[PDB]
Amino acid sequence: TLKSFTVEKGIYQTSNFRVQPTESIVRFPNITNLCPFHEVFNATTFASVYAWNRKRISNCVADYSVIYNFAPFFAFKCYGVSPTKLNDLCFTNVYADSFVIRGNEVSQIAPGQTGNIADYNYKLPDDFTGCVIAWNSNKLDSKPSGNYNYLYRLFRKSKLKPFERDISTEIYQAGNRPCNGVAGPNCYSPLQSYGFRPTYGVGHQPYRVVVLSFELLHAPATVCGPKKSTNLVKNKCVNFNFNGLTGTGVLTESNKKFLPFQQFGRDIADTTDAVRDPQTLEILDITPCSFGGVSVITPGTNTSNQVAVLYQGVNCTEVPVTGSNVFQTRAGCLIGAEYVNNSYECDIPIGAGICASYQTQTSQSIIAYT
Amino acid sequence: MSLGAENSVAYSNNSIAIPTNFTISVTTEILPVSMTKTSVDCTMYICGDSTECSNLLLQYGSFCTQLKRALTGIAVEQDKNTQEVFAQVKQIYKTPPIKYFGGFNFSQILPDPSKPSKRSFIEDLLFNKVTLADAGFIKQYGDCLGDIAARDLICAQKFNGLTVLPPLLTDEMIAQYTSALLAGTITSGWTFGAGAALQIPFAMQMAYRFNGIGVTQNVLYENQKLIANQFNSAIGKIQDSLSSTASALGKLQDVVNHNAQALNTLVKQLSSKFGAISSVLNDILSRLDKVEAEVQIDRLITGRLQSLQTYVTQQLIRAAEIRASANLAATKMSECVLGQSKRVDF
Amino acid sequence: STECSNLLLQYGSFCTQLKRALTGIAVEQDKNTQEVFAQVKQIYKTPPIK
Amino acid sequence: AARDLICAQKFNGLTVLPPLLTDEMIAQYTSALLAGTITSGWTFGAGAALQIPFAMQMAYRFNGIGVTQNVLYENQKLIANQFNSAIGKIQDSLSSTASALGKLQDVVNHNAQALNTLVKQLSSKFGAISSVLNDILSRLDKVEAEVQIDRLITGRLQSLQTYVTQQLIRAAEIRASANLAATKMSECVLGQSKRVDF
Amino acid sequence: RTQSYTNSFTRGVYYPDKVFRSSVLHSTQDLFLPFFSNVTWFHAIHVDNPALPFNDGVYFASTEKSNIIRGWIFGTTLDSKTQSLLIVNNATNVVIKVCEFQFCNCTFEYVSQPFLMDLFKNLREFVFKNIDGYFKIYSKHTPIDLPQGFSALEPLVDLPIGINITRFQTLLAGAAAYYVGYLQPRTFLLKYNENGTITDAVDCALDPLSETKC
Ligand SMILES: *[C@@H]1O[C@H](CO)[C@@H](O[C@@H]2O[C@H](CO)[C@@H](O)[C@H](O)[C@H]2NC(C)=O)[C@H](O)[C@H]1NC(C)=O
Ligand SMILES: *[C@@H]1O[C@H](CO)[C@@H](O[C@@H]2O[C@H](CO)[C@@H](O)[C@H](O)[C@H]2NC(C)=O)[C@H](O)[C@H]1NC(C)=O
Ligand SMILES: *[C@@H]1O[C@H](CO)[C@@H](O)[C@H](O)[C@H]1NC(C)=O
Ligand SMILES: *[C@@H]1O[C@H](CO)[C@@H](O)[C@H](O)[C@H]1NC(C)=O
Ligand SMILES: *[C@@H]1O[C@H](CO)[C@@H](O)[C@H](O)[C@H]1NC(C)=O
Ligand SMILES: *[C@@H]1O[C@H](CO)[C@@H](O)[C@H](O)[C@H]1NC(C)=O
Ligand SMILES: *[C@@H]1O[C@H](CO)[C@@H](O)[C@H](O)[C@H]1NC(C)=O
Ligand SMILES: *[C@@H]1O[C@H](CO)[C@@H](O)[C@H](O)[C@H]1NC(C)=O
Ligand SMILES: *[C@@H]1O[C@H](CO)[C@@H](O)[C@H](O)[C@H]1NC(C)=O
Repeated sequence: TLKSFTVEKGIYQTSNFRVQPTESIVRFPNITNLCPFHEVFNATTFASVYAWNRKRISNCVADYSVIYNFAPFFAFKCYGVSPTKLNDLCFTNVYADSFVIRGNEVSQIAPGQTGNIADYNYKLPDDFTGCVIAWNSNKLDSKPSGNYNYLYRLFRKSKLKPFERDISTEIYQAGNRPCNGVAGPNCYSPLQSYGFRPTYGVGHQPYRVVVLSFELLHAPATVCGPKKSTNLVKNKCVNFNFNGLTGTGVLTESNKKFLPFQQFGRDIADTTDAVRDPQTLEILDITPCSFGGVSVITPGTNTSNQVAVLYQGVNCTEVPVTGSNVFQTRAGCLIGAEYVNNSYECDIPIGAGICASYQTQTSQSIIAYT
Repeated sequence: MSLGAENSVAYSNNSIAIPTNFTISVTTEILPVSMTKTSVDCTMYICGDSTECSNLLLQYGSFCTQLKRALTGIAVEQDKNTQEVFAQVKQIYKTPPIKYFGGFNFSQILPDPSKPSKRSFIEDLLFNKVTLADAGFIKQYGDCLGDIAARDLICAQKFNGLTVLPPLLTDEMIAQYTSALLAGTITSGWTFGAGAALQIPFAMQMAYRFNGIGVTQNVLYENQKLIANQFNSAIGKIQDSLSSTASALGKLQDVVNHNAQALNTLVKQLSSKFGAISSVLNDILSRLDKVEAEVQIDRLITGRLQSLQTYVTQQLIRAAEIRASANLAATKMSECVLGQSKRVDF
Repeated sequence: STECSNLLLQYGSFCTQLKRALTGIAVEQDKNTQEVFAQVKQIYKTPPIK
Repeated sequence: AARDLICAQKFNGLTVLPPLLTDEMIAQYTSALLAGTITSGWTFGAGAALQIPFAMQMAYRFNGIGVTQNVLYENQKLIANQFNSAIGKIQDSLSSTASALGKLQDVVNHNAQALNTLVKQLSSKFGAISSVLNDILSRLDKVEAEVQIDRLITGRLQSLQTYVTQQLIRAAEIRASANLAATKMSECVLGQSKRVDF
Repeated sequence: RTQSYTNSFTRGVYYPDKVFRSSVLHSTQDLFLPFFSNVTWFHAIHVDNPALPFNDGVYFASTEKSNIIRGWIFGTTLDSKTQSLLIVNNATNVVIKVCEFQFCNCTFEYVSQPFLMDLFKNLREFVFKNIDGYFKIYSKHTPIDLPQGFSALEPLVDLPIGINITRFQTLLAGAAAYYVGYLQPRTFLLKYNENGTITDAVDCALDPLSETKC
């Protein structure tokens, strides 16, 4: 730690000691049903973008690796998460929105985008934490005579707020002359239809879009991943996986006053202090494993190679594993130097009126004194 | 605001004013000497036993050795400050059991063996007025590891690598140094600040002090009872002033509060996101792949390093100010306790 | 700017530290002037004869 | 027609607070110190002000420096004329040369140039496409403008922290000089000093 | 109708999230009812149009010692096109619809204990907010004009209705008295005690003293 081969007399702070974890536990709820992504992904027909569907996926285990066998897309477009880590973490509610758009407008299914689809048809929030899946469909959504079952909205008095629908079909009035049903030169019906034909370019093909919106942990968790659970162990340094929250620490029974709706506890530095087990409803404190600071008291390298080691801030009935003499000091206990009843001037300072030195006894050794 | 009361000296070129009586007065000056010695671990603060953050922090640079060197230099500097101010006598003197120092009491500044810590009554008041926080290793890693229904800031800063080192000299040794200085000053005068201690009766020493300030020594010997009573009443007045008013020690209390709020701000800066998707490394490493979590962890590493460097720079400036005050206190102990000073208002 | 202000509140708490440091500096300058000049308890006046 | 630097720094949030004591109050403090010094001597710094003629006070000062007091009373006119000529020479040297106050003028110049470079740091790009936030808002979508705004925020925060650190160091130096000035006022105006070249 | 006006002193404080915090002064920005706001007292007696607007939040508070208020029908146009919450105190069901039949097609239907479990005046405070296509109902049953003191409101129930709300109307079924106040986006400073309850709060827009406190 000094980047040198010779060490002068003094006390040096080298590193910190840590109690390494021994076991690993995983705690997931008791959920056995399978999520119906299949019912979402192949259907006889989808809906228009102004009347987009929404399916609630809840109380099931979700496998996201069977998505690739249902539709011939290229890759996920995930915001906030990554598609390869979707099996290692658990949500509370997953929604699925299904609609068909043109290939020009797939780029408007991103957060923070404006245009025509993202203004009057389907608007995403800027805090989006989901994945957008879009694939070409020219063999099911197009006809040689023209497929006119898909509609979209051009005219609307205001912009759509995120995650809301407008299935109203009323005649727009952009002019100053009221019509109330007459589609004149100033009143138009704001639902035009795509003229989908198979003999188009690649930018005008229909594209089936499925948008998965994830809801993070603010509740008891319902839509988890396919991972087995482990028996709960307490009073030991382990690794825990409580509902996708990963950390290292010890677990103790708590005497806290958690309300029924609350599930987590947080500290001043916004780290998790207490957690509620998902299988049995009990509260467990999360205390980090035992640590501290290690200081090395040595004389010069030219003098000798004897070393005393000080563990800062602990009473050492708590060291997991230098010399064999143990002396307790207010600055943590000192191992490797015996305590003599004399008193000399301070050679190497330790703290709280205790110093150390390399002196004889009658056979040279490191001694500690006041 | 009012600058002061209006006055006009009745000046004339054949008129003088000469006092006919005096007043012995005891004042009080409070000077900071040292401050809290802190020790900061980088890996527990910035990363907190995450292997990926530790690898990126090793890949980042070598700023943490510089921060550790600066904080170690500050701690050794405060130990040097306390040793410079208090350790000025080579022998621990002792007072005689008879306490008749010419009618002067000296009973509230000399130690008494009733308390386990041999401190005087005014020293007990001065240690009672300052509400000390982070006094050293008082938690000792046993209360933090247990279950407390209301966690304090000390455990939250201990779990993030922010510790407090104890001072080298305990308060018993500081009280012993001040007791030795008081015994040498009472029984010797200024002769123990030059060579060996020379005993002298306290009345004759006080006559030497009056000869020092420019007054003939017959004034003291003909008014010894009045001077002793005035000194006792001044000691009683500063007794009642230290007992009643709690705003006198607002320099030392400000030092303690400054160190506490600096450590509290350093703890509270861990909850900031610094542009990343979350402020915790575990959710970033669990919700993302390697490539994107590298960018988010890099943003958090840069933010926490900037916060730690800001803390270290402010600590360096505060240590320079405290060292200047400690040099002033050492000069005052050398020139006013070990002798008589002719400097005006020093 | 609303977006910059939202990102600055999202950033951290550096600015309260900067404001606290500048306020301590200004109070220190006022204390400097007070402890240099205001050393006398009364405002004396010279006589009209000079 | 030509904007000064004060408006350009006031429009960007950099202000200057007034001092607590006005210049009239400092002049009153110095006038009270002068009146006490020339009508009482050093006695107004210990207890009450005790009047004494100025010849007897100067005899006290010569007895302080080690010269017997009969030197003044036999050479009072010569000493008074020398003091008046010295005061006239100080007046002439202050009227002719303006380079004596180059500590206070440097303090003013240092603060002015620090605020001026803090203003001038707002025209830098810091790796972004523009130094104007409004062009970044109007020219880009949300995602890219967040990146450019983050770069500008980091650069401006670094510049402002550098300014604050330099101000703290200058304030520590100014406080040391103020402590020296307070010691000089306490020891040399309120009494006679035995320290060599103080 | 008998429209009246009174003062809501300190009520309307609810838990902003579902995270346990103890001995922590937390600062939140959400849609709260402002302190010392001017709320409306309704002495509606039928022997009277309850078609109130919504405006981003409803404080709804009734001092009824009995259970004579059924529920609240939300929405924009309520002329048998799309209705809303049809809560009944029959202790069997809370039915939510996106359809007709305002009073006598099934959306999310919910079964639990009745809201009015108890029989002093026993003020009932509710919070109805609708942001990001999600709707929350906070409630706290305070046993006893509006009283003095900070009483926190728990998220007793949540509801995924996902519909637009512009108006708000209370359904009775003789003499009734209920308060309606409006939520605004404001910044608060809540005080959690050692048991995790919010016993006090500071509104950061009322007076300069509270702004200094924040
Ligand atoms: C000088 O001052 C002291 C007090 O500062 C005077 O002592 C007081 O004298 C009165 C009158 O006899 C007593 O009632 C007080 O009890 C005395 N006080 C103390 C503390 O002894 C003293 O008389 C003054 N001397 C002259 C000559 O004026
Ligand atoms: C020196 O001062 C102390 C402190 O006031 C005196 O102790 C007091 O003595 C009186 C009478 O004996 C008691 O009523 C008080 O309770 C004592 N105070 C304390 C704090 O113990 C002491 O008497 C003085 N010395 C002399 C010689 O009189
Ligand atoms: C919930 O999980 C526990 C885990 O031990 C199990 O015993 C119990 O049967 C589960 N409940 C249901 C309804 O499956
Ligand atoms: C969808 O379901 C049908 C019948 O359930 C099945 O034949 C078909 O292969 C599935 N996939 C697609 C892409 O249509
Ligand atoms: C450390 O542990 C021992 C034994 O459990 C205990 O007696 C002691 O008080 C503890 N603390 C210190 C500071 O030694
Ligand atoms: C509320 O407003 C009404 C009129 O808008 C007014 O008469 C009444 O006094 C107000 N109540 C207050 C300020 O408490
Ligand atoms: C059911 O509700 C839908 C709208 O959600 C409406 O179109 C339909 O007409 C309703 N059914 C009947 C029988 O009215
Ligand atoms: C709800 O409907 C109204 C129609 O009065 C409309 O103006 C508004 O945009 C809609 N959406 C809201 C309030 O989110
Ligand atoms: C917390 O709850 C306990 C248990 O009833 C009670 O004794 C204590 O007074 C409560 N604390 C506060 C601050 O109300």
